[PDB]
Amino acid sequence: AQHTESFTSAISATAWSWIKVLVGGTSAFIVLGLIATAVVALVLFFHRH
Amino acid sequence: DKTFPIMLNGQVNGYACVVGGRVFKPLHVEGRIDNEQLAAIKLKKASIYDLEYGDVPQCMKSDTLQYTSDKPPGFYNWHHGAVQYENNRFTVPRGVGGKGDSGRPILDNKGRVVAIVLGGVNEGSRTALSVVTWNQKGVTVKDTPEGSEPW
Repeated sequence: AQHTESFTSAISATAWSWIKVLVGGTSAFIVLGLIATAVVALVLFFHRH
Repeated sequence: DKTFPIMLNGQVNGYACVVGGRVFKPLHVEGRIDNEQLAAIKLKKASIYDLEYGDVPQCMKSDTLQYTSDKPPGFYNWHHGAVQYENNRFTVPRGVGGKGDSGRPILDNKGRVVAIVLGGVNEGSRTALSVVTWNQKGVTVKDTPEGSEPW
């Protein structure tokens, strides 16, 4: 081979799209859970005050 | 009877009451309710308020206490006598109540439950009570004076 292969040489645009969706979707879903937990804590605080 | 003692080894650890159609008891009270109709009920753990609750059986639906959120400053009644409520604080004279008295309800001049006692703080001649009450909008809240000891 006249060239040099790299770790990401074979990752296609569609492969990156799926990786971004899986990483982004799971990350976004986690953040939604954390935000909802923090928001409800404030809702309960206002209930006492 | 609408209040039922909770006993673990034959000693009274706390009391349970039926308010609004639900059975209430504190989380820290161990033992079984003397009424088998209530003791057999699976209770949900509301750790937010240190209270266990369940649905009143149809056979026990008549033994339900009315509650209200209208709790103006004044004196209220409970199993140990009068209770004074002022400045958003529930207070009883020192020596009135103690360990084992958690879960008792506090009633107004119309017999409506306004609070459930969880514990209290001895403040000189008076003891402040930790109670579960409903705010001016009727939302359940937990009032806990600093250093309150569960009863």
